[PDB]
Amino acid sequence: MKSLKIKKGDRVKVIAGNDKGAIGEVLSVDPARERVVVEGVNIRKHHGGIISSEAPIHVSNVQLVTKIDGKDVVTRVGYRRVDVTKRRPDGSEYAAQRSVRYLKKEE
Amino acid sequence: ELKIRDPRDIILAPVVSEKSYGLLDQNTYTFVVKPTANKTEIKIAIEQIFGVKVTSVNTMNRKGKVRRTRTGVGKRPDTKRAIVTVAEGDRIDIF
Amino acid sequence: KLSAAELRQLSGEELRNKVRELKEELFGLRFQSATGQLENTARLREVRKDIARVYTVLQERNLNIVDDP
Amino acid sequence: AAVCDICAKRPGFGHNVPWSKKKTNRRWSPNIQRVRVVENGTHKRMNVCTSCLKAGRVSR
RNA sequence: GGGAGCCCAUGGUUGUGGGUGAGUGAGUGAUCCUGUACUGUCGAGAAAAGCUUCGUGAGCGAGGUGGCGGGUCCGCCCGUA
RNA sequence: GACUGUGUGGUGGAGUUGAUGCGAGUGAGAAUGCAGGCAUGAGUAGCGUGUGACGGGUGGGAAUCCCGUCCGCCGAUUAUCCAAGGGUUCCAGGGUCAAGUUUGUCUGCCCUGGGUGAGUCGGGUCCUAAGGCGAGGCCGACAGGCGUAGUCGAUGGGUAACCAGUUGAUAUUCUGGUACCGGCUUGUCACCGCAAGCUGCGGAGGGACGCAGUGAGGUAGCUCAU
RNA sequence: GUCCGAACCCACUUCAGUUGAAAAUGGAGGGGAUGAGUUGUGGAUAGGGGUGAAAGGCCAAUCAAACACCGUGAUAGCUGG
RNA sequence: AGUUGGUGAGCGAGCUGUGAUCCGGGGGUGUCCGAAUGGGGAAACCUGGAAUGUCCGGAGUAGUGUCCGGUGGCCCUGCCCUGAAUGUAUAGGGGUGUGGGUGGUAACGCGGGGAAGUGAAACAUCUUAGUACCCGUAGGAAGAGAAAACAAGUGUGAUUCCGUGAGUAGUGGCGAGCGAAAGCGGAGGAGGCUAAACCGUGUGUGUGUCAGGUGUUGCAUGUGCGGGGUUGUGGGGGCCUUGUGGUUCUGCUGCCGCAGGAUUGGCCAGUGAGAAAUGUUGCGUGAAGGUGAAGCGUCUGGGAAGGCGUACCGGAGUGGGUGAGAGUCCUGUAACUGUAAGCGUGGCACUGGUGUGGGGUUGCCCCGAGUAGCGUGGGACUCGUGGAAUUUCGCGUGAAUCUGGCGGGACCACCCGUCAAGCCUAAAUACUCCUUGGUGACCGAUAGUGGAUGAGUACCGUGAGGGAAGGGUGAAAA
Ligand SMILES: [Mg+2]
Ligand SMILES: [Mg+2]
Ligand SMILES: [Mg+2]
Ligand SMILES: [Mg+2]
Ligand SMILES: [Mg+2]
Ligand SMILES: [Mg+2]
Ligand SMILES: [Mg+2]
Ligand SMILES: [Mg+2]
Ligand SMILES: [Mg+2]
Ligand SMILES: [Mg+2]
Ligand SMILES: [Mg+2]
Ligand SMILES: [Mg+2]
Ligand SMILES: [Mg+2]
Ligand SMILES: [Mg+2]
Ligand SMILES: [Mg+2]
Ligand SMILES: [Mg+2]
Ligand SMILES: [Mg+2]
Ligand SMILES: [Mg+2]
Ligand SMILES: [Mg+2]
Ligand SMILES: [Mg+2]
Ligand SMILES: [Mg+2]
Ligand SMILES: [Mg+2]
Ligand SMILES: [Mg+2]
Ligand SMILES: [Mg+2]
Ligand SMILES: [Mg+2]
Ligand SMILES: [Mg+2]
Ligand SMILES: [Mg+2]
Ligand SMILES: [Mg+2]
Ligand SMILES: [Mg+2]
Ligand SMILES: [Mg+2]
Ligand SMILES: [Mg+2]
Ligand SMILES: [Mg+2]
Ligand SMILES: [Mg+2]
Ligand SMILES: [Mg+2]
Ligand SMILES: [Mg+2]
Ligand SMILES: [Mg+2]
Ligand SMILES: [Mg+2]
Ligand SMILES: [Mg+2]
Ligand SMILES: [Mg+2]
Ligand SMILES: [Mg+2]
Ligand SMILES: [Mg+2]
Ligand SMILES: [Mg+2]
Ligand SMILES: [Mg+2]
Ligand SMILES: [Mg+2]
Ligand SMILES: [Mg+2]
Ligand SMILES: [Mg+2]
Ligand SMILES: [Mg+2]
Ligand SMILES: [Mg+2]
Ligand SMILES: [Mg+2]
Ligand SMILES: [Mg+2]
Ligand SMILES: [Mg+2]
Ligand SMILES: [Mg+2]
Ligand SMILES: [Mg+2]
Ligand SMILES: [Mg+2]
Ligand SMILES: [Mg+2]
Ligand SMILES: [Mg+2]
Ligand SMILES: [Mg+2]
Ligand SMILES: [Mg+2]
Ligand SMILES: [Mg+2]
Ligand SMILES: [Mg+2]
Ligand SMILES: [Mg+2]
Ligand SMILES: [Mg+2]
Ligand SMILES: [Mg+2]
Ligand SMILES: [Mg+2]
Ligand SMILES: [Mg+2]
Ligand SMILES: [Mg+2]
Ligand SMILES: [Mg+2]
Ligand SMILES: [Mg+2]
Ligand SMILES: [Mg+2]
Ligand SMILES: [Mg+2]
Ligand SMILES: [Mg+2]
Ligand SMILES: [Mg+2]
Ligand SMILES: [Mg+2]
Ligand SMILES: [Mg+2]
Ligand SMILES: [Mg+2]
Ligand SMILES: [Mg+2]
Ligand SMILES: [Mg+2]
Ligand SMILES: [Mg+2]
Ligand SMILES: [Zn+2]
Repeated sequence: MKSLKIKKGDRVKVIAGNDKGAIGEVLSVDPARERVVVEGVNIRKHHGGIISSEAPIHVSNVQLVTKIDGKDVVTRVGYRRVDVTKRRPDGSEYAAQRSVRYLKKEE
Repeated sequence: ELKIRDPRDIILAPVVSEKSYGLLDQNTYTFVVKPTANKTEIKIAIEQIFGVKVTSVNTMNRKGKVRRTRTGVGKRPDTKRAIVTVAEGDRIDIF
Repeated sequence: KLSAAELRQLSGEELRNKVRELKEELFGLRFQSATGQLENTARLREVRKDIARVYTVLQERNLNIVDDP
Repeated sequence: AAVCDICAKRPGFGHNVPWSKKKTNRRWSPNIQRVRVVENGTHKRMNVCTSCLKAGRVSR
């Protein structure tokens, strides 16, 4: 298994559910069952006292958003291969190939 | 040969309970030991660990409790515990 | 710290001393756990992992997987 | 015995076939004879079939 | 060592420190002990080791052991409610 | 006719209608049919030998729990301790859905924690019996059968400890007092020397043995007591 | 392989039970009770075989051939559906 | 870029990018039981090394109790010593540790043992059926296999398997039943070794052998190793006319010839069954991965994938997810790419390792023996003892050997075919405990596995063995 296209700290826009159009930061990701937590969207109670905080929603219900010309536009992602160097646990060097994400609709 | 054997591999944990604390009045300490260790080995290990003369070592085997739960009967591990009697004033600090 | 592949930069006798010190630390941790101390519970597993690492290095040296210093 | 120590001749299995042809299981054993042998320099008994004994495959 | 009621008191269904006093005589009497004794008896009532002693079909072993009273430490595993 | 509406509601929450073909695990009331659920008998029979009464307590709740006092019962056993077997049921605290032939605050039930201490007790480390297995071996088409040397196998032989005290739960085990046995080691005295000793190996002695009966000398126990 | 009679072993009569307290018992009596006695532990004999002071008795609560699995969805001119 | 498995959350950590968890590959550790293997044993337990310095090495103690590691099960087999009664000698004994074995396994294979119920409307031959079961024993397949074959007048040319022939010819208490082969059509397609003559090489022993030669020159038996040889209108050996790969230039036979010889050609041939088996270089990849296209706006709704409007991608519209029915939200899919690694694997080059015959000729020599046959008692063949070939087991008897043997359904003759009694052989065929991907006018919780959950569990039985039942809140525990 690999990771998801959405990672913690990303700024995403909600495209489905009770909070369509809401824009927030990805507070946490749960890769195993593909659910993410975005700030100030799914406010419900936990447990413990009340705890009015955010509940996870499906990762397919959010989308990475970019600011092209002053308007927020939801976009998909691609990956490009760039040459990197990785360190083996002992500390040696070797040149390897790593993927870097880019947002579409902005090249 | 690999796998150096330390006397602290035999002595696992001390038994803390009302009976153990009452036995502390007699310079007596109850330890949970490795279930394959004899009295002589436990005695030597305690001496080496604590720098303490040991007069007697008494051991018992205690059966683990069996409790019926969801998923049937569960059985807690068997334990052997050594009851070590210390010389008059030597004292062992278990914290 | 949790020990790593720099144990391969040590010698056999001091690696064995490391084994003994790790065993004694684990002994103390187990006693603390029995007596109700030891809030730091993760060290109780990490010390055993470190012992495993030191035995790994010793056995690779003994089996000539890695040349002995 | 019914097995030859030379050539491993062993019993066969067939039928008693009466006049009424009510077939019954029966055995044909080889003619095994126990004779003294001197092999290389070893004196010992061996169960030897008469066929091997006639052929001379056994040293006495 | 064990063994009753007297103590400022205790603590009031409680235990502490002192307060323990006596120890014997006779009768009776075993399925126990002497005892695998003794007597009777035919149906004629395990084995092996420990043990004592005897050598040597084996090795060890040095001129070192083996004995008798005295001192120190060691004495395992399983069961134990 | 099997059945049905392209009528109209209710419940419900994700599928499915008509035409025309195609394929069937395609139709149930019976098999003393199978599985589950539920009636009938019926609030009926039974509640497994028996002696309980009362005062007080606890509690939401008491004939059925606790304490006390009367009374009754067992006592060659309704007592006490083992073996076999069981396996945590033992103790303390919390609990009253279920289980307990009723109730239940109670429990051999549930939950949590705790509890079993041995050189001498009972087994192993020692010994063999019956019997089992069995190096080689002999026998048997194969599979296998038997058995030597051996090696196991108690229900037997051998084998060194007692009294007192203590815990909510352990006690020839812990503690106190006083012993014993085997090792190791040490002090001292005496003694050896083809010819010390030790260990193996066997010889012999011993272990070592029935049933029945009487008597004698004792002690345990019991009874009585100026 | 005496007599009377507890334990112990048995199971003659009777009553009760007979959806039992109990898939063979209970109450009252009854036979043996030093013997061909009874009992504990371990062991041996295995299905056309074992064992039987012999009843075709017993061999894990139904034995004129145990139980389990397999041949197997045996077969049934019969009964049911 | 999260992560410390699940049933089933928060602590205390590690990763805080020093890149973890995770994924592939390879190692390390691996208690005790189990073939279980030091010895014992009621599987998962117990107990050890006669006395000496202790079984050996280490740790610990004043020392013994102790600790850690190593070692030794049994059987077969190799090598060395010894050799009983006893003489040869063997058994045996003592070393050494050379190799192999033990046990497990779902189906398929081969060899052997071998029912009954059943059917025949009873039943015994027969059937069931060589089935069930059992014993031995493999391999990735096995078995078979290179004509002692078929054919019938020409011919075919190892074996296995499939379709036909054919439910035929037959067989059968001629009952119930059973049941071929040739031929033809296909799948797949190899043929190779050996024994024997004859020639080189030692021990139960010479006295006859131009350079040479001695009572022997090298003379006589029969071994173990080399060549040689392998077939059927016969072959081979022998006897000869020739031919070996160009030679440095060694002994022998005759100063002819034969053989060893050596970098070098070499037609070739190779890791195969093929009398054999040892390094470097050329391919796409499986295990992991990498890239992977293209949609918004409104409406109703708890929620849009639905409605309405309107665009896009498509080598991608197979699916499955996402709060309801998604080609463009997610996972992917198409297409392409990477594979470092593998014991990697397959194939190529090289390396390296191994190596010719044709013609004539009978005079001789060889051509697989307790075998083939024959008798008898059984079994398999369509064939159930018969007119009984062919094939097979037990017991007797017992041949020829090329002008010979065997087969062509008794047998004989001729004719045709073939050459047994030695061995090895790929492919087409059988199977799935397993691995990966995929599929279903298959099931959908009384169904489908006994088992969607603690299922071979609970539970029942002394035991072998038998053997269940229990799925669904919601979009989110809110
Ligand atoms: Mg890495
Ligand atoms: Mg990625
Ligand atoms: Mg004990
Ligand atoms: Mg557990
Ligand atoms: Mg038959
Ligand atoms: Mg003859
Ligand atoms: Mg008297
Ligand atoms: Mg006890
Ligand atoms: Mg007790
Ligand atoms: Mg239709
Ligand atoms: Mg139906
Ligand atoms: Mg119905
Ligand atoms: Mg019913
Ligand atoms: Mg009713
Ligand atoms: Mg009434
Ligand atoms: Mg009525
Ligand atoms: Mg009534
Ligand atoms: Mg009534
Ligand atoms: Mg009553
Ligand atoms: Mg009552
Ligand atoms: Mg009372
Ligand atoms: Mg009374
Ligand atoms: Mg009395
Ligand atoms: Mg117990
Ligand atoms: Mg409990
Ligand atoms: Mg219980
Ligand atoms: Mg209790
Ligand atoms: Mg009740
Ligand atoms: Mg209670
Ligand atoms: Mg209680
Ligand atoms: Mg012994
Ligand atoms: Mg015996
Ligand atoms: Mg044997
Ligand atoms: Mg012995
Ligand atoms: Mg024994
Ligand atoms: Mg008690
Ligand atoms: Mg006592
Ligand atoms: Mg004491
Ligand atoms: Mg004797
Ligand atoms: Mg005697
Ligand atoms: Mg009498
Ligand atoms: Mg009794
Ligand atoms: Mg009667
Ligand atoms: Mg009656
Ligand atoms: Mg009488
Ligand atoms: Mg038995
Ligand atoms: Mg009769
Ligand atoms: Mg019975
Ligand atoms: Mg019968
Ligand atoms: Mg059948
Ligand atoms: Mg039927
Ligand atoms: Mg009828
Ligand atoms: Mg790691
Ligand atoms: Mg073992
Ligand atoms: Mg064993
Ligand atoms: Mg071993
Ligand atoms: Mg020794
Ligand atoms: Mg094998
Ligand atoms: Mg029959
Ligand atoms: Mg019939
Ligand atoms: Mg019939
Ligand atoms: Mg083959
Ligand atoms: Mg050919
Ligand atoms: Mg063909
Ligand atoms: Mg040859
Ligand atoms: Mg995409
Ligand atoms: Mg839409
Ligand atoms: Mg031939
Ligand atoms: Mg013939
Ligand atoms: Mg015949
Ligand atoms: Mg036939
Ligand atoms: Mg014939
Ligand atoms: Mg003819
Ligand atoms: Mg073959
Ligand atoms: Mg089911
Ligand atoms: Mg349903
Ligand atoms: Mg159901
Ligand atoms: Mg059971
Ligand atoms: Zn023979």
